[PDB]
Amino acid sequence: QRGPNAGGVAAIVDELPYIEVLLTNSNCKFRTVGQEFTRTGWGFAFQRDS
Amino acid sequence: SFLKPFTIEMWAVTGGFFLFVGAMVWILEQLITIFWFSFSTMSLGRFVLIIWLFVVLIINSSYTASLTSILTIRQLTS
Amino acid sequence: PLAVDMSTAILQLSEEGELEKIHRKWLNYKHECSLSLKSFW
Repeated sequence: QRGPNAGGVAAIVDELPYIEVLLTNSNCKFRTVGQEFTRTGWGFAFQRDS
Repeated sequence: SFLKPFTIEMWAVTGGFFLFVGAMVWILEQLITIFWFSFSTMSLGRFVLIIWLFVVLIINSSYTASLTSILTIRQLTS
Repeated sequence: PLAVDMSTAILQLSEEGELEKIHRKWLNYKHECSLSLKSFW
């Protein structure tokens, strides 16, 4: 809301399932201006070679 | 956003100094006041029309330059 | 020789993040505010 000035930032870079929460939680004032530039996915982190 | 490229005071000065310049035609010369518009379609009164031409050839040539300079900075913003 | 290890004290005070926290204690002052038209004669 403060934009690039007043100590704020221009853009937030987050993962896609965080951002699809933020659009619904706020009003219709933001939109993902690009596509995904690193498309990997999530997962469970185990002990190595378990 | 249409009338934006001039200040609100400029739209009254420009529309004001077409009637005061239009009243200068009456010195060389509702239904009676429309007779000057039939005379100002296209001596000393011709010299009034020469300077008034280069006024309108500036208010044409600045309203373009402040409708461009809005429609570019609106595009080339951050 | 006090200047050598209070040089290493400040770098160990800064990697931990204590220079900013003291800066938040005193200097937390951020209240800083911030088309085309035409006029001539």
